Amino acid sequence: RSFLCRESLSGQAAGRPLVASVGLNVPASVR
Amino acid sequence: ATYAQALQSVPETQVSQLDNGLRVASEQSSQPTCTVGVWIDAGSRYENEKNNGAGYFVEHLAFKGTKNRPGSALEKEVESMGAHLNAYSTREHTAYYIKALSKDLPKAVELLADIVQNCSLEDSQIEKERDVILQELQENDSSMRDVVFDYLHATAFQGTPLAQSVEGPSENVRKLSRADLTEYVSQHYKAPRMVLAAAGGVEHRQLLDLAQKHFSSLSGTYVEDAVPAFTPCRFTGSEIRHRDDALPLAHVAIAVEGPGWANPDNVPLQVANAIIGHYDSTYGGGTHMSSTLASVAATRKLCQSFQTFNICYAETGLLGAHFVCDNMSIDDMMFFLQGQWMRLCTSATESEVVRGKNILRNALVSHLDGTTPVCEDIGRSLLTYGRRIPLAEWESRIAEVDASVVREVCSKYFYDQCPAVAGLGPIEQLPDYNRIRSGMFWLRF
Amino acid sequence: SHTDIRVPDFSDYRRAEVLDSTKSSKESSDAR
Amino acid sequence: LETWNIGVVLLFTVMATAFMGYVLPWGQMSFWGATVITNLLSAIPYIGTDLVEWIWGGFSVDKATLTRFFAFHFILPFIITALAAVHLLFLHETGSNNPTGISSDMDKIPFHPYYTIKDILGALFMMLILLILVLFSPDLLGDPDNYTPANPLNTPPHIKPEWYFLFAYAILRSIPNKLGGVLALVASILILILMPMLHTSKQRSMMFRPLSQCLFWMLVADLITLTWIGGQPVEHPFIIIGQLASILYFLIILVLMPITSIIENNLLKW
Amino acid sequence: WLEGIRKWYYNAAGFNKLGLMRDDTIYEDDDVKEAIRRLPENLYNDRVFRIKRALDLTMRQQILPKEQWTKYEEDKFYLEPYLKEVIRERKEREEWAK
Amino acid sequence: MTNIRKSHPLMKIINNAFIDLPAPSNISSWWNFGSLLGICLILQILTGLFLAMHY
Amino acid sequence: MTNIRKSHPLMKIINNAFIDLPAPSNISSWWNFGSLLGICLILQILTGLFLAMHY
Amino acid sequence: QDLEFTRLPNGLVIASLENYAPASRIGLFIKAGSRYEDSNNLGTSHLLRLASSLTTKGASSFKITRGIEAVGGKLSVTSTRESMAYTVECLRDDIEILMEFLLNVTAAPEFRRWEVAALQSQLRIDKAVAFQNPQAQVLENLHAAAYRNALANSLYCPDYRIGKVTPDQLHYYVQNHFTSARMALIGLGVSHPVLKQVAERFLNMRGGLGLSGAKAKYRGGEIRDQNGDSLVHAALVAESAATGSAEANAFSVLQHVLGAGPHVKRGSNATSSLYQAVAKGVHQPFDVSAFNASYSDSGLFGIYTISQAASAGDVIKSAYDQVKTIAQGNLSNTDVQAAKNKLKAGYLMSVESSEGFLDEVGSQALVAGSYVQPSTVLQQIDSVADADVINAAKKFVSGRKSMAASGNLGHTPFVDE
Amino acid sequence: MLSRFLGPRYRELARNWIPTASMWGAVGAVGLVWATDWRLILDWVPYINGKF
Ligand code: HEM
Ligand code: HEM
Ligand code: HEM
Repeated sequence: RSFLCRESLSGQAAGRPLVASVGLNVPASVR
Repeated sequence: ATYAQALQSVPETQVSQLDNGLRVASEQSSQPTCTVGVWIDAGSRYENEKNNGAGYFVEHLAFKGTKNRPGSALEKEVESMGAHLNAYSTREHTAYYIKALSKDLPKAVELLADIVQNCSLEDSQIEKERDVILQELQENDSSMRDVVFDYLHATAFQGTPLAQSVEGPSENVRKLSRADLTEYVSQHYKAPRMVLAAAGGVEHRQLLDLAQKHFSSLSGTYVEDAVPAFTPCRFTGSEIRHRDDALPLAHVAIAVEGPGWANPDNVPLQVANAIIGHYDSTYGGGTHMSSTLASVAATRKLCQSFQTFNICYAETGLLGAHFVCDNMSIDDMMFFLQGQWMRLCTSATESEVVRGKNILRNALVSHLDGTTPVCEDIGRSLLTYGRRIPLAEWESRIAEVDASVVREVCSKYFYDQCPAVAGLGPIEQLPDYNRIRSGMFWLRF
Repeated sequence: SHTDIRVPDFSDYRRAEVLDSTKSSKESSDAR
Repeated sequence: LETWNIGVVLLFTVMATAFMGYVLPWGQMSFWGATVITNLLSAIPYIGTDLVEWIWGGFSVDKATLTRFFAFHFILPFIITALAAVHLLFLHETGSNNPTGISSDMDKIPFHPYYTIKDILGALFMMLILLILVLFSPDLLGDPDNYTPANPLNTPPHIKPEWYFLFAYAILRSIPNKLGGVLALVASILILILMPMLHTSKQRSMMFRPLSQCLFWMLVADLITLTWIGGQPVEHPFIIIGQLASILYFLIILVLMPITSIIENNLLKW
Repeated sequence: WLEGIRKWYYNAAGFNKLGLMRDDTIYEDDDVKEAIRRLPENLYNDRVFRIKRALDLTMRQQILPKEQWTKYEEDKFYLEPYLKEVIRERKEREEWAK
Repeated sequence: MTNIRKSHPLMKIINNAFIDLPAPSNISSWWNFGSLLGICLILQILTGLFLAMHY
Repeated sequence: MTNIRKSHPLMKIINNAFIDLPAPSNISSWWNFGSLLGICLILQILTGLFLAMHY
Repeated sequence: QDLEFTRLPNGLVIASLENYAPASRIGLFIKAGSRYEDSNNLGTSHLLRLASSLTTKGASSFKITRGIEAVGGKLSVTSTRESMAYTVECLRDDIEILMEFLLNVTAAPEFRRWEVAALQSQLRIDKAVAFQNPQAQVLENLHAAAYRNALANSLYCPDYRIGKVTPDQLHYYVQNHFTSARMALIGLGVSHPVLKQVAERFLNMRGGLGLSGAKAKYRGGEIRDQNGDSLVHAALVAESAATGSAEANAFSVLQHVLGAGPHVKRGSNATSSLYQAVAKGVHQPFDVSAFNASYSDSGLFGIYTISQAASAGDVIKSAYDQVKTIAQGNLSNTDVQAAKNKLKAGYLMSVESSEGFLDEVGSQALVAGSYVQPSTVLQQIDSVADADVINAAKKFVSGRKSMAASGNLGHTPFVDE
Repeated sequence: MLSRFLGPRYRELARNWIPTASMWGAVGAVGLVWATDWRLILDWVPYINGKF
């Protein structure tokens, strides 16, 4: 998504180390 | 402790109702946290073409300022106790929920009372908020799944309030003054059409007395006489194609009329939907998934991601699928996806029906994990069904579903019904509407 | 801008029964 | 499978076209073979008699049937050509099979510089044989009685069809039950349809299957025996020899070959 | 005894004369094709070369000298495990579809 | 700029049919009969015509 | 697994020539005659053959 | 109705809780991940994470997929830089079948050559999908520019190893890092005895502590890449403490004093000192948040910033100056109380979901080896004083830095300034 | 072949398609009687038998 606003951009920063996850019937996720 | 034993041990959903009409509903557990929110029956459905977009604007300005808390002070109270305050507005419901500890319940309910009631709606903040929504409109334009679903709603319920998008056209948002919003608040944020929900370390008696001492000022009247009624929405099987060859991937959503929140036919159809399944390019199941469409897509690398949906409104819904695939796959899935539906309309084995029942049970029991999903479930169920459906009842209705029931309900909703196709991107290969409608019926059956 | 995409009125070509806010698309589907 | 089935269709069409063509010159053999062959359709239950009167265009092979067969013999070869084109299409979708029976995708050569000249040589040899036949002994494969004007009031001493049909005609003569005779006549060709199903050997060809090789040559000798039997009249010992040959043909195709292949795989650890 | 009959049959089959191994002569159905794809590279290369040499010999209607004939004892069984596994997987799929 | 052999439609069909079609190397003489059929067919279509012209 | 209409060899030709052929959406009735001629051809091939059986 | 924490002689810790929930989740947390990847087997962990459905010893891929789907259960392999967490969820009446499936997948794989060759493309697909979020690239380059080795290794297979991860590498990784001592079996919705039976039945084959990885060294470098994105994603960190120490809790409290993550949707982060400090300054769309990463042996603490390309130099500067103010003793006790309340809520709220509780128990078992109830965690958080936060800020400011950036870096400053 | 197609769910599919296949066969029978003008059957249908 394109972000061009403070409110939408809020929360897109990271404060915890990156954590990937893949499944068998669930799409890939990251945090 | 078997599955059945656990189901009849889930806490109940004690429901009360103050004199003004505000329904208080809680669900005690042992967690030290809680999730308390107010589920109003506002939404884009209750909006005329002149003021479409009022609900989004009101949701935007809800947390900005109040009469009691002038502004950022409200945010300070919310953050000081560690609560996360959120709000989601849809085409039918609009809700505010605070995620906070059990000890902060008296304060959280007060905060929700202030927002839903004594909202400032300052003109300066309205002007500031006007641009933000406009930017968010372009952001949503970048969100291709969302624009495809809005195309679905626009082309399916054309000429009805449901076709209106939640955010509103980027012309109404540029003229929505304070006067329009105030009528929205005073005409939709009423006590009878409100559910004060909470879940977690919440005591139903505590929630009731907090509601009595805070939300008592809520009014149930409708000013002079104006009572916004429920307008039934027609479903006009149509198609819309916004072909933009620059877009890397093509999104196509096709849905037929599904039932409303009533009409228990949802339970069979969901099972049928679970039989179709869902796929994404990053699954890992590969050419082994039980779902025939998923296995074919993985084998031939057809699509990037297809998902089946059962969007459901008060009297009608959009039941169908939405898939994202390259330019030279759109027709092929139209062959397989339709080819899947008719199979369930003509020959649904008991084995796959059992599989769908298990998938549905897993989905229901997993979706109700955590205080926030439970609070959302309570608030949504009290508005849609009028009562929270206990999981045991869900289990019984799922158990009554078998192969014959799925076949009958699919043939009643899928077979020979005009669809509501909506496509975006390089959708040249998308079959013509006549081809899709022809694919909606089988010449063998 | 996608919110500004409104389907043009088809009341000129629409077929008798399906011409109102009333549902008219489930009960009259069989007739048409 | 597709090319084989299309080939069976082509075989049926070619046989019908040749039958009509042989009817055309209106000799004694022509007229009487046409009557004998068409009268088989009277054995078909219910509709059968009507069918004959339909094809005869009347009550016997007569003026109507001659022109009808002329038109059909004219049209059919173009249908054969269309089917041959479809056949080549189907074969090209997979590619030819080598004698060894194994996929030869690694040792493939262009068709033009090699197989065009190979086919030119083959055509030269076939032209040699055909021109020898036409120029030196034209009435070698025919029957002299075909050089007599067709007289419906008298039959030739023998009623035999063309040689390339005798193998099946003998089968017709094997079963006294006329309907059974017609059914066996049709099955004698339709067996090729079932042939792909009966394949039980792990290997594809017969290059490395000596037992199946002896079986195949038994089949070829059996077909030759049926062809010889067809010419001779219905007398001792041709009757019993014909029954033995007809039984052995289906026994070899349906039973002996699959069982031989089953023993065959077992003889090679698979 | 039986193994003598089997050796006689291996001699009379003729694929030893072409340098072919037993598994090179098998018909390539879907299961066999997938098994061949599953083969390790070093086995696959030898399989392809042996097949190509055999096709060459049959094109020129010749056989290898008697010394370079695949002996019955030396006839390894490379494709057998992979084909067995493929057949097992297909049988599992069919049983689940049952 | 291209071969009209492999770009012209009819010529492309002919090329893929019997010019550049990949054929097995070890095809024995028994396969020639395939064409020996077609040639016969052509001959049969030819002479029969000149027969139907006086029959 | 795949649609026979677009995977079968003969059906592929039929599909690409009569079923999924992209034709202009504004061709007037004058473009119908290409069909009629073909149909007429069939009829001429048909009736004439039935004329050949008694001529 | 409580949490038992048995430990086996092998080293396996079986933790089980019977909440009598309709569903049940069983998670096997293995102390294996990117940090245990040498310079030759990079990307092996990513493939192992993707190889959660390959043909195992006693269960083929088709059987695994069909059996998990018929019950409708889910099988995820959530992984970090220091631990890989297999997890299976389904109805409590069917948990045994997928327990067998999970145990076959984690303790007896085959890694057939053809299946791994097939998964090689999924490696690239997953890497691209995960990298579509800019935070992934910057967070990866952050570790690459901060740690010399160990934690520097990426969760995603490097581009040059896509198509080269041999099955032998996978077998070595399994029978070197999946030993009983470095694993933990956690169960929610299941009883302890059955968990013990399946443990001592399947996981007992592999024993010992396994091949131990090396320590992490702080290189303190920069990895700056230009990728055309208008938004600049900068991240400036410094060597914080390691989890399980009072300094770790001090750094965690400092994160919330600085401000991390919004609390009011479409809000302004009034209490967040970073957001307020940067707001005085750039009047453009942006975001700044404290960033805390706690690992076994080391850890990072710093600032993550999304900003416009031109204004980035200000946002990195101004926000940094804010931390300087905290280092010089400008932290009122009220902000300390607010941060402690936010931290306590955040911890208690991440154990809300059953999956969240399962992950918390798995992490506690793997790192420490003993369960700690939330009350003790809150007590430890309250034990943090202002001087500890003020330091923590001194340690962040007066230490070697590590910067990772992205986007148009025309105006983004370097770590030297 | 027949080993694979002999299954519980396979007979169940056969049962599902029994009505459609059977009355497709009825369609074929009626069409055959009509096109052929099978007088043996058409002599019993009330209105149509008046044609003969
Ligand atoms: C009208 C007569 C026929 C013509 C013109 C014809 C044409 C051809 C041609 C030219 C070939 C390629 C050359 C070859 O492999 O022989 C061929 C291959 C083939 N034909 Fe025919 N054919 C005819 C009849 C038949 C018949 C009756 C059958 C069997 C039912 C048949 C089955 C095959 C098969 C199986 C192949 C492939 C051979 C292989 O791959 O080794 N054909 N056909
Ligand atoms: C499929 C290829 C064909 C075959 C196998 C075939 C076979 C025959 C046979 C066996 C005869 C009888 C020969 C005899 O009198 O002893 C014949 C005659 C005849 N055929 Fe054909 N024919 C074929 C194609 C054609 C075609 C295409 C035509 C028309 C152009 C045609 C026209 C005739 C005519 C007019 C006669 C009568 C002349 C005569 O019998 O000598 N034939 N054909
Ligand atoms: C290209 C398509 C055709 C055209 C334009 C055409 C044209 C004609 C015409 C104008 C006549 C004269 C009819 C009369 O004066 O009564 C005729 C007669 C005849 N045509 Fe054709 N014809 C065609 C195709 C065929 C075909 C394919 C056959 C053979 C199957 C055929 C067989 C005959 C016969 C036997 C006659 C003589 C009987 C009669 O005069 O009606 N025609 N044709």
